Amino acid sequence: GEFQRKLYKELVKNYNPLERPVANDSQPLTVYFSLSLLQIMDVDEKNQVLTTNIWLQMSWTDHYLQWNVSEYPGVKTVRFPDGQIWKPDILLYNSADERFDATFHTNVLVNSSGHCQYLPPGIFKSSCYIDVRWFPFDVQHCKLKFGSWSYGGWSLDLQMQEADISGYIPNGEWDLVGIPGKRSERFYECCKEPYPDVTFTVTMRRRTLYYGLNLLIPCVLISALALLVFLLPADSGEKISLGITVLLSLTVFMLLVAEIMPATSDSVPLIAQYFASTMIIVGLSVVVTVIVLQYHHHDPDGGKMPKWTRVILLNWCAWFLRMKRPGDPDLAKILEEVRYIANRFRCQDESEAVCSEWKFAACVVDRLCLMAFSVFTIICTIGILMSAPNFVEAVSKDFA
Amino acid sequence: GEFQRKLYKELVKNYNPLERPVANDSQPLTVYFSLSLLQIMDVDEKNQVLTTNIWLQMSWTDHYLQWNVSEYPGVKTVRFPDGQIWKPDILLYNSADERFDATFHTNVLVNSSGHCQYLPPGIFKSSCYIDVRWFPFDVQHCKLKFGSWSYGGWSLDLQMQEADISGYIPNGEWDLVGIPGKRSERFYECCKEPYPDVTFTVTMRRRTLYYGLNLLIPCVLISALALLVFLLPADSGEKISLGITVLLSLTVFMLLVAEIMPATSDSVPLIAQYFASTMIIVGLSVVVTVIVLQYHHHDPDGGKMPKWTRVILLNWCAWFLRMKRPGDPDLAKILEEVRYIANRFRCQDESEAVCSEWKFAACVVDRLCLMAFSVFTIICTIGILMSAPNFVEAVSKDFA
Amino acid sequence: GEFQRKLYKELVKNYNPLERPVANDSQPLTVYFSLSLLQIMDVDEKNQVLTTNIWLQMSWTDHYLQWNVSEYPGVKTVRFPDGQIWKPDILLYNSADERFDATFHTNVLVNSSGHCQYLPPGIFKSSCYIDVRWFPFDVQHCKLKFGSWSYGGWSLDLQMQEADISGYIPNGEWDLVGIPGKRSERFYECCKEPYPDVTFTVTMRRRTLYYGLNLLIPCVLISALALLVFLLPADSGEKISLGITVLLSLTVFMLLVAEIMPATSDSVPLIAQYFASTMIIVGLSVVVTVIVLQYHHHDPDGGKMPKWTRVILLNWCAWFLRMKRPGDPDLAKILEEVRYIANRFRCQDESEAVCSEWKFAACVVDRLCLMAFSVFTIICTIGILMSAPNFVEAVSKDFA
Amino acid sequence: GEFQRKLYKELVKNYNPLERPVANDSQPLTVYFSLSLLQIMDVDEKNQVLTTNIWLQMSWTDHYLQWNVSEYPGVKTVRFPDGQIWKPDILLYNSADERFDATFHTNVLVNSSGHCQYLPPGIFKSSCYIDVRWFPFDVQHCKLKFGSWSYGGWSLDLQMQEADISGYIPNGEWDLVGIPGKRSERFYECCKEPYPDVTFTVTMRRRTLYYGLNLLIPCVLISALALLVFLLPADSGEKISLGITVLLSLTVFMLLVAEIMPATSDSVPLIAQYFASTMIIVGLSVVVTVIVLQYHHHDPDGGKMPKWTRVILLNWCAWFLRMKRPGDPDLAKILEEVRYIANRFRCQDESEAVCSEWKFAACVVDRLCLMAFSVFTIICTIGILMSAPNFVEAVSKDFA
Amino acid sequence: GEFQRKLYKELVKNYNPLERPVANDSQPLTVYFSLSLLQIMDVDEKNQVLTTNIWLQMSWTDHYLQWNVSEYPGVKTVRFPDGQIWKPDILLYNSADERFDATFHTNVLVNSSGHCQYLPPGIFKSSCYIDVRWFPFDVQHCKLKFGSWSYGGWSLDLQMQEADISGYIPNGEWDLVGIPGKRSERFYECCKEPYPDVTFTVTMRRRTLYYGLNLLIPCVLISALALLVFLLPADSGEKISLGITVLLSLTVFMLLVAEIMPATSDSVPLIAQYFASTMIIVGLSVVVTVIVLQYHHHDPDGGKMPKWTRVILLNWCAWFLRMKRPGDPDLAKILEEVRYIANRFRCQDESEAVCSEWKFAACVVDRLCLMAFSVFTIICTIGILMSAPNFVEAVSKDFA
Ligand SMILES: *[C@@H]1O[C@H](CO)[C@@H](O[C@@H]2O[C@H](CO)[C@@H](O)[C@H](O)[C@H]2NC(C)=O)[C@H](O)[C@H]1NC(C)=O
Ligand SMILES: CN1CCC[C@H]1c1cccnc1
Repeated sequence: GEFQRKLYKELVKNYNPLERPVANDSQPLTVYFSLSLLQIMDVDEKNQVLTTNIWLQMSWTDHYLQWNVSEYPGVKTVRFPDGQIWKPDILLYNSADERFDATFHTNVLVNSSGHCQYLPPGIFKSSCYIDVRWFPFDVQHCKLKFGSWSYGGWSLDLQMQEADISGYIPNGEWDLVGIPGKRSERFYECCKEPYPDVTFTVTMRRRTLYYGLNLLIPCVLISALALLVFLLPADSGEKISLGITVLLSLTVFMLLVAEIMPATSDSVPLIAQYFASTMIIVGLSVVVTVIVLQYHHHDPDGGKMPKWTRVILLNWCAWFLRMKRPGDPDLAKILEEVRYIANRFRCQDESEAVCSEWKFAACVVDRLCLMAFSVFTIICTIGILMSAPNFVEAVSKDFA
Repeated sequence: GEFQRKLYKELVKNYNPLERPVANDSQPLTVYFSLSLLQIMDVDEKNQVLTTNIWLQMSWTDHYLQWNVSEYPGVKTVRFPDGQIWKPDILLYNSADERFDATFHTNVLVNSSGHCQYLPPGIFKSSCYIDVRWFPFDVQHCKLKFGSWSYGGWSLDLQMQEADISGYIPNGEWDLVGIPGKRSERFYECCKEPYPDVTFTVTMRRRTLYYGLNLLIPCVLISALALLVFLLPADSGEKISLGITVLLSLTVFMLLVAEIMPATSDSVPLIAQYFASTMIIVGLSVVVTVIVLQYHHHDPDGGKMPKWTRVILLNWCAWFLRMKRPGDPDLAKILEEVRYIANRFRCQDESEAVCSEWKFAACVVDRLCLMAFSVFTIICTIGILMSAPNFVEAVSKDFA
Repeated sequence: GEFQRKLYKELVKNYNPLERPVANDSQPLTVYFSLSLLQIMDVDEKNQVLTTNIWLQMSWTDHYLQWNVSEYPGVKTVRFPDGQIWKPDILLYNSADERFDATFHTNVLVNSSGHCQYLPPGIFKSSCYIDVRWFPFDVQHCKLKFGSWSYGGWSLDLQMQEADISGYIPNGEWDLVGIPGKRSERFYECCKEPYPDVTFTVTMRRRTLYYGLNLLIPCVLISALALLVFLLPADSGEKISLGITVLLSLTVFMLLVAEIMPATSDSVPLIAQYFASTMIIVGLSVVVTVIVLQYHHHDPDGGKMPKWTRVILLNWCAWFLRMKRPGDPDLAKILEEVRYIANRFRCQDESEAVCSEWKFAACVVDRLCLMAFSVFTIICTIGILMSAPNFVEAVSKDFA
Repeated sequence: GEFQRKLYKELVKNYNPLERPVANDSQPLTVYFSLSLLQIMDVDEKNQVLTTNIWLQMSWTDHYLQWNVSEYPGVKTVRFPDGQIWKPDILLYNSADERFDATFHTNVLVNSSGHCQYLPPGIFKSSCYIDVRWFPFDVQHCKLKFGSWSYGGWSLDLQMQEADISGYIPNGEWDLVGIPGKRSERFYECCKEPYPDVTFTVTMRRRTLYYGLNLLIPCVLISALALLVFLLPADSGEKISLGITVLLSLTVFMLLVAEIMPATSDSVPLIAQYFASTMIIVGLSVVVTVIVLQYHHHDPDGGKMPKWTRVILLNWCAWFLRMKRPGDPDLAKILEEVRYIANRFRCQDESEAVCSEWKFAACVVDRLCLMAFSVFTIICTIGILMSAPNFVEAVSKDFA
Repeated sequence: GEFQRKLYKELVKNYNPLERPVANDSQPLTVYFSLSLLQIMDVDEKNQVLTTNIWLQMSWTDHYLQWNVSEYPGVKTVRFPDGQIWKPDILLYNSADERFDATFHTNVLVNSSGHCQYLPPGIFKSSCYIDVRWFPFDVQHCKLKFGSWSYGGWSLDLQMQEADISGYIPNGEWDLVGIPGKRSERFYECCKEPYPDVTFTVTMRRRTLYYGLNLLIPCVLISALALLVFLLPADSGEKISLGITVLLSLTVFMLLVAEIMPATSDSVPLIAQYFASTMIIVGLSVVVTVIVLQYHHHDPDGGKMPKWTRVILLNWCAWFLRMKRPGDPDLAKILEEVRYIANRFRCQDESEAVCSEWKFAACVVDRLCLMAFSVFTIICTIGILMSAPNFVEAVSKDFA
């Protein structure tokens, strides 16, 4: 329009985009900085970066970009692209993107009284400490630090407005507790100008249904299945294979969780120590199986059962476990000849009776170690799982 | 051409690219927006990102770019590159790309009466919610929200037009259902002026032939082969090995499944329920195998058959499945010896009879659990696969 | 030199890079387009993306860039960079790159009579449909569509020239068959003027030596190894272990090859059919092994075979396979004892004979199943491999 | 303000950004260069690339950018963007990014007496040698070489200032030791003028808690578990299965470690030596198990124990490891028959005695090899682990 | 400085960056081109690309950029940025980067007599044919072609200077043999002007310590381990498991080796044929083990030993292998009943002999096939390893 063209010609006359738009050069410029969270795109534990979709909000006043709306009836708002007017050089301090600035340079909305409005969008990548001590029952506090790179406090003082969460798109994995901000001042030793900056702390809680279904319950079931070696009879000849196969499956499950864990050496993860305890339990079960197999295949005349072992296992353990114990010249030549066979059969019977005791002792040890290992596994799993804080909150929210 | 040179010189006289080209500055400017779907490239379920290839279509009227073809006999249309003509700042809010705007800036073609056309191509990466509750039989809706950034409702009247799919290239994995649009007006915390936008919803259906033939049929076959542990005679020593190797195969199959799905905690996937059911069935089969093996190797003279187990197994169950049960001092001394031998043989005979009874009981239990597990597996698989909606239509389209 | 400087000053004056350089504005401008294929960089079957290194060849005539070499004795040609002279806006329609244009903008060489020559290079990524029906004996055709974006038929008369492959560098995996071109003009829903375009179809054949030696021969050899389970004597309890280990290895093989193929549900690939048939063969071998083991470990005095089973196995099939089937009162008291012992031995001998007859029946079944499975494996492999077209050509051109 | 506007207009009058701001041309321009390390983002061992977040600090004196504060009461400092004033072209020589420069060009702050400050941020990828000889117990030094490109020693006088680490953010995986700098000038084949440069050496130490808990301890546990093969009785058939499964479980660990580490062929890594030692130990254990099994299943009547073997094993070893050592006409015909039966029984008893002697020899060999293998494993593990120069430091810092 | 200010003002007056700075327009401009290699960043056999860090050296003479030093006493050099003076358009013909040009545009140094220097850095990703025929023992020649894109022989005379490697940083995997270069001319049919181009060939040698320690040694060790099945007694029942385990292990070796290699069909790699030979040897060992198990478990009544098998195995191979071959009415009724038992025992003793013969034959076969396979594996491995050229060179330079 005629009035629009005339005003656009008038405004850019003698305008210097390198100048701070203030009436008094000795006074700072009040700039209001805010934020508008849209969605949490990705949280990467290994690289320790956070990716979010954010609309920034910067607002200030311009002394030169003013006009009387009566002389320009139709026009009430003008718009300028990047590079034609002065804008704050607000940057994200802790950035992980290749190019240090990720915002998209849109237009600037200027009212009739000299009020500007800049809302650039972008996909921001920032580096924050992602603790994995209580994984998967985690709560993370990631920070976003914004501030003017070059303008100090005598020139541009930053003010904070509350972050806008309306329009947030919920994430499937993470639950947003909140996002509170804070305006802080820095005092350089040179001078006496406060340096205002705005920091936003995004606090989120992981939803643990997926991990509980895919990593914890299957490992619990595999460890419980590993307990069956103490129920298999020793004559089957399959006791070792079960345990070693369970150990191999545990190694595979270990690599599965290792490929998603950061290499940080700050603390021992809950899942890591839980896997370690389960693996130790399986190994001890394998050792006990080896000992039981040694007891079962004992040589009948390779030694005598120790008195201490007898009084420990055969009677006391049976009492505790309620396991009952199991169980004419030719005439003389013919006589000696059949007596030899009778004595041989008697010796064989005695040897078998001796071996039965060793077999019973092996069975008793098997049952006792089954009981002990089941108790140990239950106690260790319950304690390790319950040690984590907000575990009750996590289970109540996710699984119910 | 001389006419082209003269018209190009005239058209840029006192032309401001920052000015909105309207005759009356109080009236809005009508802009028509539409899409042109060319190809669906990627549907990343893990990252919830959709990649498409579309041509945006924008049309409006420029008041200043008008001329009479009588004075310029040859030229009818003109083309202006980026930076020399006014263009709407329409961009995608759902953008998941590093650079927020992913369009290729091309020329703007203009009428002899001021009608401008703008068809910029580009590959768009948006973020839409992907539902995995019914994978691989899911239907996905993904939204694309287009609208002007710094221009309010009182400046441009964004008018929606029906999307064009006349040049769509069919995808081998996703079947397009449609792409309708809706134009709505929203308020924002920034300002006090409504901001219109145009949203297009892309509806796709996943073809299930590949996922079926590569995921479900092998699982069915392996789970069915796991049932062979009940037909294997206990005299062999490979039942436990069979069970554990099937468990390992299912574990690797589950890992391959888990490495393609998002880590959401909003629902339990159908494939996850199926895999859990199969794992539970195989685990209980292994437990039953352990029980049967312990029954078969039951040492005689170490406990009699309980009456309850006797009546349940050897009397009732064997009836049910129509399986039957299997089936002079020298002479005095010599007589004593042969009597001893005969008595020992008689005791051996009664012991082996008891052993045969125990083995028959083990076989009966094996047959019972074979039948029960077969019924359980069939029912569970059928129910889990038929629970999902549109399963019949998916099967029909992808197979028949 | 002075003459070159003067000519450069003269040519630039009054020139407009926006106008179309034609003497008559009502006549179209003839532009010749051609390709120069240099290398095929990658064929991504997963993303259906083809990467090539080519040089575009564009040539036209400029009316305003003309001079007489007599007035400028030294200079014969001039070079203008991007943005200083008019250039056609020819770009690839079906681009798969984030930047829709991937051409390095070079200088434009100009005649002394107005002929312009443009040779921009670039690394082009194109989205072409890849058919995996006959993988790895398939032949692929990928299209490259070029044409002006904003210039219609009445303004820019595009023409086609045959592609140049004199500088082609052979690829290790893909063998080039040819690259023809076709020029056509279409109508678009935007406008009512035809828009011509030039399409180049790249036809190439996949070399099969690597895929053969790394996918087909190992599978054949391992299937033949799985066929060896029928020669194992039943006493050595390793048949189940052999079969299940082969099945596990082959599931691993199938799941590994599944990663280098698209998830298109358009057809069942040749390799998929091959591995499915091998799966069924090995599973049926395992089932047969279970049946044979069940027959071998039969319970004596548990029900004799049916006469039908006897005549089928030990009579007909044994002859068919040419197998030979194997095979004073004290005096009275001691007489009774010895008679009892002898009768017990006789009963033991009868039971042994029955067990041996069962074992021979099991061996006969084993031999029959070995023969049948060998025949089936050979037939299935040969049929599946020979069903694919171009198999003979691929073999005779790669292996021979 | 009016004063700011006038000063900005005055300062850029007759200014030339291509000119070096020195009052006297024959003298160099002193520039002070320093660093500001924020955090260490990534250390890629396979690609040998270090990624850091740093701020450069360059300060120099400009002769033309001076003004009197009394004439401009408000403004005390001015700021300029890129292109409008002269800046040093200081680059990182050993860059690894696709773009050779990764800094983000910010504004330049100027005194009222002409003192320019430049603090451009960026994320820098630099290629530095990575030593994996003592991995994980290793300390790495990575160089960062900065310096002007086209300015020599007679034009630019680079001066080094100590690096700042007050803003450092500790990294979990790596522990920073220090960052000293060094300034030196070199000669290049291009030119006959020295070119000074500043090199900062970042020295960091790897924290070994994660690797210790995830890599070494499981390997020690599985290696110790492999020693159980010498305690199993030879009657069972699981020794070879145990050994080979342990070998597989170690092979996959070696696979993962080789995946983690680079393919440099300048030294044998400590973890590689450890894995080779474990491989050799397990293989030798399997060979010993095979030998012991061959000794156990010795055919009686098919050979005799050599005198050397007898004296070596059955006496000296049995003392050393303290193992007990286990071990009328009709009348004549009847007499002959019973004599035959008893004679065959005697022969069977002699064969059984020979078998028992062979079994005892096998047990003695098993025990001796268990002792020897335990000693070898412990000695080798301690020797390999203790050779790291900073093993004591790692143990006393991370674990303690 | 005032002098350099006025010199910069004077030099750019009436300067056109579009023309060749030659005093005579008809005389070609001589340009000297060289290269300075610094690092071999990466070699990608799968993608057939080479990544290097390189400085380019271009030198020419500018006619218009001359001045008298006595007129400007303090100025001896001037520096110009991109787009301000004429520069050769030298490009890399066979680049593989997404952007065809991968150099960083630095300043151009001009001396007082018009001599220009240009040293742009960059990381170049070119494509070269990598031959994996003799992997790991490889020697690769990768080409780098540089030339002017749009300048002929009457315009540019591209001379050559030898490459500079004084600043080369040794790589940990590749040994730089050298970098020769050639200056080649191209003659066109149109014109008699040569078309100079400079190509540099990079000759590299792969250091084989890492590959020979991570691929060769474990393969030969596992292959030697696979020979223990013949030393294993057949009563253990684990030969099949050992063989099948080892085979399956070696597949997870061949597949993971093929993971890192290009899919070319130009030749069969040495590592591929070595792996194939090893797998074939293991498979034949498994078949022989099956045959030996068939011979061992031969029932005594299932036929008679073939005469040829007798004379061969029991005599010839036995002597050759030096294996020792092992080795009133009541009276009548009692007489018959004892003679029956005596005859039963006699028949059992007679039937044991043929079983012993079969077992001895199986042992002979085991020993003979162990002897054969031991030489087979050694011959195959040595021949395959020593077939490659410069294997002695690689060994002497890496291991020794
Ligand atoms: C132009 O836009 C700005 C937006 O901030 C207006 O400033 C606000 O105006 C309302 C109405 O009086 C007040 O309630 C707010 O307190 C003002 N905000 C501030 C920071 O002052 C401004 O008034 C508008 N100018 C015109 C002529 O409408
Ligand atoms: C020190 N610089 C960097 C490498 C070469 C040298 C240089 C010399 C002249 C022009 N450009 C660069």
